[PDB]
Amino acid sequence: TTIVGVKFNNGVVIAADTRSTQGPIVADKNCAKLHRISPKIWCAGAGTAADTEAVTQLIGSNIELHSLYTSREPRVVSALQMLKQHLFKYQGHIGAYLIVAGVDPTGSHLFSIDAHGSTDVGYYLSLGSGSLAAMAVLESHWKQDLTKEEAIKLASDAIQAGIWNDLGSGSNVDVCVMEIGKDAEYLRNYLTPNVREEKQKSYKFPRGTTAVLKESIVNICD
Amino acid sequence: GSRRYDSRTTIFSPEGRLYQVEYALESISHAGTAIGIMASDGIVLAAERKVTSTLLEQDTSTEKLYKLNDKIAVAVAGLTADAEILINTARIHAQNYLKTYNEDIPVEILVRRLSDIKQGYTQHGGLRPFGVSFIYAGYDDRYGYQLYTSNPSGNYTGWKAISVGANTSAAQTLLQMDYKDDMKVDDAIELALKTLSKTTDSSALTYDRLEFATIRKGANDGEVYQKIFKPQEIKDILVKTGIT
Amino acid sequence: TSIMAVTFKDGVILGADSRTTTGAYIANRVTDKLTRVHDKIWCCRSGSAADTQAIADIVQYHLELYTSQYGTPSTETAASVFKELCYENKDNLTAGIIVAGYDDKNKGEVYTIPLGGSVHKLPYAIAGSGSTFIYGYCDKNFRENMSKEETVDFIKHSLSQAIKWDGSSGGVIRMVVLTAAGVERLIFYPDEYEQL
Amino acid sequence: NNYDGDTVTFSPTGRLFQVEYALEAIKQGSVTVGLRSNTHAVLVALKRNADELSSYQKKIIKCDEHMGLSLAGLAPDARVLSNYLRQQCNYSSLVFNRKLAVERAGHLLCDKAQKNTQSYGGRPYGVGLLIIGYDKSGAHLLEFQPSGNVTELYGTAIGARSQGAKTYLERTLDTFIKIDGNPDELIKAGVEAISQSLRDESLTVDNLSIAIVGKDTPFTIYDGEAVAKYI
Amino acid sequence: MDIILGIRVQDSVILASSKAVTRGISVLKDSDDKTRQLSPHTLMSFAGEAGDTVQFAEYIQANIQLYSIREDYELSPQAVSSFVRQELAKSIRSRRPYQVNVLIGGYDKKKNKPELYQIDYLGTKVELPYGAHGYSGFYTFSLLDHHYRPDMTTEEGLDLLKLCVQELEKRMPMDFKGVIVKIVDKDGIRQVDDF
Amino acid sequence: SDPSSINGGIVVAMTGKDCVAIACDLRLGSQSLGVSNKFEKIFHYGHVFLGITGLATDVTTLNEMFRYKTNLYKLKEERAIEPETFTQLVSSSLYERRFGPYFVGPVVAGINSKSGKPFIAGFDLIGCIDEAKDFIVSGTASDQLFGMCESLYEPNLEPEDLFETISQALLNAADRDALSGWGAVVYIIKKDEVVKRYLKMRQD
Amino acid sequence: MTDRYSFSLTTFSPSGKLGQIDYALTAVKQGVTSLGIKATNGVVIATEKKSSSPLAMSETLSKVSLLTPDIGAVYSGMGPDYRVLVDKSRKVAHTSYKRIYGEYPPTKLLVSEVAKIMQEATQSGGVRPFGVSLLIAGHDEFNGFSLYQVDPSGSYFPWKATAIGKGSVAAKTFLEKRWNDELELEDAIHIALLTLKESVEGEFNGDTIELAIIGDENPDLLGYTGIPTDKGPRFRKLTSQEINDRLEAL
Amino acid sequence: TGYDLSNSVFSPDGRNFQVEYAVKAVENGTTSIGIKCNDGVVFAVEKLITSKLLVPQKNVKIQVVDRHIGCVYSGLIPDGRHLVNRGREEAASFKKLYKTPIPIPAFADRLGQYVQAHTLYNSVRPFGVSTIFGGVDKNGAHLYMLEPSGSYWGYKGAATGKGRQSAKAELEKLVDHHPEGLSAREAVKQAAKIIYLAHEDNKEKDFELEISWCSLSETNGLHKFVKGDLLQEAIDFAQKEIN
Amino acid sequence: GYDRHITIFSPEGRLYQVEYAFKATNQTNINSLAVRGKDCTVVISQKKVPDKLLDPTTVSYIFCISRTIGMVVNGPIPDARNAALRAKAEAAEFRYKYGYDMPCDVLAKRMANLSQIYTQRAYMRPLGVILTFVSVDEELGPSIYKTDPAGYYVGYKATATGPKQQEITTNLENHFKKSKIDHINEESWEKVVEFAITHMIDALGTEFSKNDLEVGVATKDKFFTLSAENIEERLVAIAEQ
Ligand SMILES: [Cl-]
Ligand SMILES: [Mg+2]
Ligand SMILES: [Mg+2]
Ligand SMILES: [Mg+2]
Ligand SMILES: [Mg+2]
Ligand SMILES: [Mg+2]
Repeated sequence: TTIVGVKFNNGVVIAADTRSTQGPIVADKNCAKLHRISPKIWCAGAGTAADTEAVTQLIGSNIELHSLYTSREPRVVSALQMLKQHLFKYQGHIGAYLIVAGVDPTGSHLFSIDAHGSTDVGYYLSLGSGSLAAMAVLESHWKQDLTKEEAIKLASDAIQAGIWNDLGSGSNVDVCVMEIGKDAEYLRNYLTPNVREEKQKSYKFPRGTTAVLKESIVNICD
Repeated sequence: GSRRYDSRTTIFSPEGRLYQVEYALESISHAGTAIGIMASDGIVLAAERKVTSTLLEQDTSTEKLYKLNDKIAVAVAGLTADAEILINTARIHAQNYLKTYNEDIPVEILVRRLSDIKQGYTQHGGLRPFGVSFIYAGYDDRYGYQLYTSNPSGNYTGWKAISVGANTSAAQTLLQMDYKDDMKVDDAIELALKTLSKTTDSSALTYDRLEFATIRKGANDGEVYQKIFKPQEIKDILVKTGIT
Repeated sequence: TSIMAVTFKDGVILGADSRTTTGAYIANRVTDKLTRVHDKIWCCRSGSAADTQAIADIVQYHLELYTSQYGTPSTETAASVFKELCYENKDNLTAGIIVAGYDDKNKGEVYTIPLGGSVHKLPYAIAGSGSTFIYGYCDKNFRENMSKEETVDFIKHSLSQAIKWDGSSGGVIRMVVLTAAGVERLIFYPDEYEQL
Repeated sequence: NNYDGDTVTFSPTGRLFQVEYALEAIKQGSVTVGLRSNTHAVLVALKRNADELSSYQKKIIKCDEHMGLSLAGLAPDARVLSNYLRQQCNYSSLVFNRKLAVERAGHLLCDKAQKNTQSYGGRPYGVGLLIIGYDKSGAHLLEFQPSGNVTELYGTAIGARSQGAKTYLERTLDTFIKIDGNPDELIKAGVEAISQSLRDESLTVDNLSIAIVGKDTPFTIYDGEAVAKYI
Repeated sequence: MDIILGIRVQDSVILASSKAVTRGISVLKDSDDKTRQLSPHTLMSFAGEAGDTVQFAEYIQANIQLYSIREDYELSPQAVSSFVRQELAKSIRSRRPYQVNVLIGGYDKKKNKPELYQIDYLGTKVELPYGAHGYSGFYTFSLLDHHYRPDMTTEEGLDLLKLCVQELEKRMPMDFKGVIVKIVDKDGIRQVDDF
Repeated sequence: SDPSSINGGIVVAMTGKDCVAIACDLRLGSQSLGVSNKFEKIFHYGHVFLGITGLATDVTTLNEMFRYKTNLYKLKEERAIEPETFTQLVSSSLYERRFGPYFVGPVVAGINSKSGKPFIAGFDLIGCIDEAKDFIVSGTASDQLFGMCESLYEPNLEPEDLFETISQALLNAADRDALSGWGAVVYIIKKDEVVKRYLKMRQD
Repeated sequence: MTDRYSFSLTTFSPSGKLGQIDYALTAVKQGVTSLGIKATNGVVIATEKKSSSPLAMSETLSKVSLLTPDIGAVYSGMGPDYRVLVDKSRKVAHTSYKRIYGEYPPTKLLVSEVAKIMQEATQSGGVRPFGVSLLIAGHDEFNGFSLYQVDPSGSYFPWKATAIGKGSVAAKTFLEKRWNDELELEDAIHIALLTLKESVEGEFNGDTIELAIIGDENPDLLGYTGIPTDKGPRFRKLTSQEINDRLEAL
Repeated sequence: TGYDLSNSVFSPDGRNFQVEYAVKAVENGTTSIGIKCNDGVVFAVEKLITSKLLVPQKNVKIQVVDRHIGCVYSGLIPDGRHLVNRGREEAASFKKLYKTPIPIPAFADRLGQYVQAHTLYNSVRPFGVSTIFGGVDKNGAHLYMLEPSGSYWGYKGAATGKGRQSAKAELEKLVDHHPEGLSAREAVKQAAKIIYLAHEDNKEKDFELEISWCSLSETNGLHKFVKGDLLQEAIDFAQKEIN
Repeated sequence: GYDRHITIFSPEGRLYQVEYAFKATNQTNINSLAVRGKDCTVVISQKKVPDKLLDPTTVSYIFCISRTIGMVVNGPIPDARNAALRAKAEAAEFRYKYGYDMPCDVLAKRMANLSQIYTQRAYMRPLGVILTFVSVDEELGPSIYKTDPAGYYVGYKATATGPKQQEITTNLENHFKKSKIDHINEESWEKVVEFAITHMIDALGTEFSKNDLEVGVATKDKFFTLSAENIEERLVAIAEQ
């Protein structure tokens, strides 16, 4: 994974690549690393895949119940506090490395969380194996007072750095824009710069190529 | 302390009866009648819904007849909420057996365990018993078709034909009169409906005040099918036997 | 990390660099290691980021509940709560914390709590990996009852040297001034402090 | 009446009837006397039998080398409380290498009895105790009541007709308090004290029980032919 | 422990189990019966860790016998094998797992068929025409792959089994002191005394 | 003593035009020793098919567990579980054993009976859902299956063509793995008919 | 100390009645009227907002509550009991369903869980039954729209239309005359407002009436875009203004 | 009725009769007082000499909590000891976590919450004591009186027991005659006088006087018992005033 | 009739223990009042110190729950302090768990839920108290939320509690009928305090010295109580108009 978060004028934008690996093997070429905690709070996750998904769902579930209990829109700091305390409790064994962002009645926010439970604050952040490629771009092109379209460009450029330069990252760029006063817009496969070229040959076999010993109808009805 | 307010639900009367069990049975005697009849080629379950309102949704409704697994069903008489607690336990128990032995649970084993749970609430814990009597209808490859009943005491018995709830005394006399051993399912369907029709506290027996189910081997070859009757199917079977 | 807290005439000032690392990679170059556990009781954090954050959060909770019942806690009390957490969980913690606060009765006070969870009340305290390089300098230059401007310069020059030699330290020099007047945040950038 | 079902209920005048009924069990118990000088402390107890074929219920129990008590009322409750004292004395020795002060022994019994008078399900202890001991502040005598009330005294008595001995000791106060360095005389005073509580029966050899602790005397009990000296 | 074999033929299941109990450099016994009758038509052989083997076997035996008395009925070989598998599958994630490998030979009276189940200590169950646990399989499986036919008689199965024991007695490093052979069929369980 | 490669085995699933295919080998071994050539790794609960590779005891246990859970689902819901819902149930169940996991590589395959959409999914031993348009692979020859599928596969194959592609994917992958093979089964699944075919393959 | 009440407080009387359940239903009878009507393309649930004081802000007290995005609840009886039941109902929809299947429970099953909670207050040690009847309206893909009543006993029944509380007897009779199986959602809202006016005495406007629907998905109420399969909550609370608009064409 | 048979039950008035019954047990007890002074507090109590056989000075009733707080009570003596034992546990845990010795208001609420908890359930009995207590902390002197209900307030002077009304009247005169403040040594003398004056309501048995005090100047902020010369001086002052 | 001793239903569906806990509320014979300004929320309560031996500074029924939340109680002080300690603990835990200050209405709901439990669970009695929570919430603004022994709670434009609550309530109702708004249209909290005391004087028909009253004021980011001299300053301002 490469994941980033970038603050702008009236909100925050996060982005991620879509590669999932098992050692040197690409397990999933188009996996979703952007997670919805609440409608306007979203999480980018690197690390152990099942962990980032599960911890994001649990806190998301509890955030929904909290929102219903308090008759209030959930705050990013609540998701941040709940995630960090859960991760700290498990002493790093839950390998979730998260960039938490969103808008709430208090304003727009951007945080990162380490698997051991420490948190950061910043205008631009990157996590994952491709974070050094991403951060190199962010440190080169970031400035104060970014517009929405500038921040999306910067964020996706930072993800691209990871896609091309980090073997842990690849395929596509997902983006989510959280602007104050508006609905969060999830941009699934915002960029797809890794489309497979046409194959040289069709490997469709002549029917009857495979030797068969038995046939039978399977009953799926009651 | 709190001793003052303890009803002592699990004690004997001077006559050696369990107060709470007796009073639970008294409660059940006001619940809608449910009848089970076991034929040689299947089982019938018939039950009367408790005084219906015209605005009640009849098709998406379940009050009397519940499915425990693919081979076993129950007819309920008493508090429905109490029955659902027990039904869920019974459903889980059936799956535990299937997971353990890779075979569907024999009917009696399921009936015994559910009856044992009821028994416990009469001997320890200081809680009120479940105000429920079940009619169990099911099939297994050991005894074939079986009818059982259990009541709040946790006592269970096997039957050829049986009723629970209201007017059991009159219902049993009628079943005892017209039942014979070589009976078929379709005959049993008729007997069940005829008995309810005569014992009912309502003016006339209609489709909207009934739940009906059969357990036949009337699938295709050596296997058992559970049929929980739809409203229209009860309307038809009520016409077919000339009750309406 | 390089962190320190220094008492002076009008109260106490806390100081810290802004570098967080994992090996030789700087995970955060603008970290805030100066943390509020109460209005005028703050701490400098060193060691594990996760541990020191978790501790500071618990302490802030304890002092908030203390204040609700018994009013403003003493700086000593805040240090005791830090100690209790650090001492009883010494096997599972990597936290070197300096506690600093301002009373009106007691004025400025500094307590340092090393790895084991012992407490040490001092006129000034230095801690973190970068502190090693300024023991000589700080001992030679510290005076009691310094002015605000003198104490700012002492911390600035000290952390400048700690940053210069310690690879784990760097970024900006943050400072928090605790006096009767209130709470003041100061920041000093590389272009100023590097050429001192 | 309506307020005596359990210990957790106060009566309208602020009484605890279960505690008072426990106090009543002590009054039915056989008389036992306690008295001390500045050097020694002495227990004297009248033992009770079921009939002429039975043994005489032992009234005196040793708690440590320097402490012990006598009982009146429910004997099993005295066994529970004496066992607790044995442990508390023992804890003090093992942990602090310190002989338990007779005063602390009293405070510990008070607090153990009290907890049984404020909670549901429990009952008060149905026994009264006279604790004697010699510690770092000299000789001591305590009176334990199962209400929780513990009282330090020069002398006292509990049980049936204890008022006779208690009056006697109140008269004899100035005499027996100065019986220093003389065990046999302090016992004689206690044996004369308990004699003021006798009716139709007199002190025999398998009837009388005496205990003594002091400056150069470990807590020791005398029964049988060893008390014949004092009749 | 060590050698346990099983062969399912037309009408019966035959179990052969080594007689040796060796500890260190001493053969402590040469007549050990590594089997328990779970029900009239179900037999279980076992091999593995010392102590664990018999403790597990007798524990299973007690449970099946309890079931038999409760229901006045004999569980099918399939049902028993599933119960045994689950007990081992529980065991493998316990604080101290049972290190016991079993073969279950039974005659299903409802189906009128012999059945042989191989279950290892992990709870890995398979139904087989012939089975073995431990190093025995490394010789017997290939031998049985060649000589076994599904329609063999009990006598043919015994001769096929003799061929296995002979091979093991020729190529195995350890002296396992022969085997006790038992047959499970429609009439129950009986022991061959002259093998 | 690597739990996922003691017994051996593979499973592969593919999508076609209004159909899905799921296939598995038949081997169960103990390291080098082949023990059973009848050990099927594909199960079904209603119309939802589940294939499981890895440690065989966990394969059996999880089948029994999901039969248990889908039976109770059907009794309470009064309908068969759909592939999307079942996929979530598998994920929840596996993550429940996060720090003491079942050593398995499950694969869900089936057609949603309401929408008619073909659905396949894969999981790691601890519940991470891996959804795919094209194919899912699992087992000790997963590298080989990845290579076979990635080259042989094309979208929108007809059921009879999809059978040839998935079979050739499995067979040639299995033959490059010592622990996979010893027979094979392929399931071709259409909206309301399922055909099961046993493949002839080399037995070494 | 500790809860010494480990015994049932609801027990069978000689006549067979469960006293505390009967008395709980009596509390429901005293409660303000609430009703539910099921249309072909939606469900409406409504109730009167009985204000305790004119200084009280009745907007801060919600009698109609969202349980899931597609399920809503209203009650008659004791407000506090209802409030904690909503808290528990919202949580159980997550713990016993969403955290397992990754989707919200169908109406009948959430109702079943709430009924269980209420049944346990009828049998467990040292508790009284809940003094409320619930009306739960909801939608799910495979069952469509549905409306359920949950009583203090834990019993639940599916309804085409019904009322509970103060003037339930008259309101049910009113609904029987007006309900048919072809009612459109707007027709059901109209009948709901008519039925409620009979039981309401004082002011009858959008500030004294609380009304919510289960209807079409509301993408504008979702709070985000980008996932085609997520289309928004079917539960919607009608505003004070939206009620008054319909009270003119009454 | 029957509302008075079980603790924690509200009567139709809104009263807990069992607590009111515990108050009757307190009214039956001996007199105890507390006087707040310039830089501290003074506690005194009446010890009825039931018999000649009671060892003088050796049945101590005033109790210390921590090193800076004194407690005295009237009613069921064992109940009072239970409350002090809890008070000592509360004070120890406060000092453990927060380092500083427990402030008096903080300590007052600890006892208050604990006593109030014994009015919440029918499985416990209310405390049969009113407790007068206090000491010196960082904010000066504090005197408190705590009742069976859990109710407590700060006091200039406090009294409870059989002679509470007599003692209260005498306390009110001191408050009126000394608006600027009473000194510690003066308050000790006054405490003796008031106990002797309050003894008129319990005059069958004669009594033994027991006094303690905490003062910033006189005892250095620590709780100490008044003994020897200072006690006899206070006794004599009291003896002169009754005649 | 044991249905009147514990919290189970009577034949008419009532909970007498809850009803009797409501009567315990007036046992102190103290009246409280709360109003909202533009920027603030003012709560005032009577202060009756009958005993001359009491330290008047320690007699209080207003509590600082958190930096932002204040709470006045109507009912006996032991139950009042029980509620206060729990409220403080709950508000502290909320901040630790969820990273932001507990809103006044959320704390009210939580305390109301706890109270509801005592009406359903037999071993726990209701607290004989009515709790009025006040703040200037960062989202909702000036807020008054009130809890009772039934577990009921609701937000208020303004409110009153005590024996003579009805007189104060109607007095406030009549003012808001006249003003046509939800609050006191005033800039400074000082004059909102003055309004509160003025309308309490009119409704109760009594005059107050500086020691007959108790005042809590909630502004943005802090709730505080007034000293006797702060109230005296406020009493002088009312008198000179
Ligand atoms: Cl809550
Ligand atoms: Mg750690
Ligand atoms: Mg550096
Ligand atoms: Mg191969
Ligand atoms: Mg090979
Ligand atoms: Mg209660």
